[PDB]
Amino acid sequence: SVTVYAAASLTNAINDLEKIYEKQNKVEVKTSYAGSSTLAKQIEAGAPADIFISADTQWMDYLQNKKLVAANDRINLLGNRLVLITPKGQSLNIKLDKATDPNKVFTGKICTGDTKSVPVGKYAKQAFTNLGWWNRIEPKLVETEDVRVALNFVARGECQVGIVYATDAAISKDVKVAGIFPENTHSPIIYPLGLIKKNSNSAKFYQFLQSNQAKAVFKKYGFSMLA
Ligand code: MOO
Repeated sequence: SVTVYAAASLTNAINDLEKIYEKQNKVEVKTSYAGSSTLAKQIEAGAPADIFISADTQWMDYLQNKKLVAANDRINLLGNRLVLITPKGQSLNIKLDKATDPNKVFTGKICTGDTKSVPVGKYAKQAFTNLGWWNRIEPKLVETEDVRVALNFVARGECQVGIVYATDAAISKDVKVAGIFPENTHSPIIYPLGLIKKNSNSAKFYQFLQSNQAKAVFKKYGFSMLA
């Protein structure tokens, strides 16, 4: 058996790859999805994850500083982009530029991950700060513990705007993209892949996630493959 803990934005891609791997090997693949913060803290407390995939560098560094992953047992696997979303049927087009006034374009709540801890929220806070929007954005926030909880709040029309990854917008027919954050507003969205337990089965799955077969699945869902 191999246990994989993965950022919630990876739910669909990793589910697809788990089914492929189980058809190709006599191995059971157990998956757990949540915010990268929650998952890293659980591993620190002893959760038996063999493999961890974070939605940012920071939560993998968090484990490395605790000696739970070695520098040579992690690789930058995927990239993403940050987007604004709206419920389908309440479409908007908003330019993520300092010239835009967030008090004019955001007239309800803004749903995203917790800006202190969840990767999507940390990237969002970087962008708001870069744009000079933070003190006008913060009073509007509804914060969740992973990006998919935020996606669902917007999909159900419970929040007028959300901030999710491009791949999250693509997976939900119930939300539309209202704007794409320029890359220079935040740190690059990078997913490090980490081998936490070093054994035969875990090493094989860690290599499989880097394989040509896995590339096709990640690209299908809209992730970029990192060089
Ligand atoms: O760790 Mo996430 O994929 O930003 O919820």
